[PDB]
Amino acid sequence: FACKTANGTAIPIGGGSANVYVNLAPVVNVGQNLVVDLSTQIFCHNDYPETITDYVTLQRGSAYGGVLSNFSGTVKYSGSSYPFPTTSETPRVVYNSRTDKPWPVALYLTPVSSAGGVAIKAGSLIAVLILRQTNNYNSDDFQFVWNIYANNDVVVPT
Ligand SMILES: O=C(O)c1ccc(C(=O)Nc2ccc(O[C@H]3O[C@H](CO)[C@@H](O)[C@H](O)[C@@H]3O)c(Cl)c2)cc1
Repeated sequence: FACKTANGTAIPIGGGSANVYVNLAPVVNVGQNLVVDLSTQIFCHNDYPETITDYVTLQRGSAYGGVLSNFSGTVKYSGSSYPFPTTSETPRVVYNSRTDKPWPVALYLTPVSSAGGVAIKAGSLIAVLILRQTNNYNSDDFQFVWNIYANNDVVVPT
């Protein structure tokens, strides 16, 4: 089991870290959601699907910077939504193919009442998402740590 990103980096068997750079909507209004879709950013596969079934969760999602100070919201993982920043580990998604498969995570972030002007700065860390991979074969339990950065400013109009 290993993963790759839309920025051309990887995390191998056994886990590790990577940076992810996301283009964000430049304007998000109060009462609306900024969508941060990681399924177009992070892709993984199973290295021995003939025998082994891989299981993958979002173990943890944390907010930083302007997201932490100016937004609330949720994370959608494989069709179900949960609070973000996270308060539990999600259910597992099965990876059962050598073919790349997106990691089905998206953040839905809404600006808090006090937000205005530039609410997320270009280049800033917005989130850390921890993917936890196990299987039905051995005792492997690996963390793939995704540091999510904004590629651009996000403004919340007054
Ligand atoms: O035809 C043959 O002779 C043959 C075929 C296959 C193998 C084999 O044993 N292959 C093999 C490949 C990868 C393996 O582990 C990694 O990938 C799995 C599946 O994603 C992960 O769950 C796991 O955490 C880890 O990342 C493991 Cl334990 C085993 C040996 C011999």
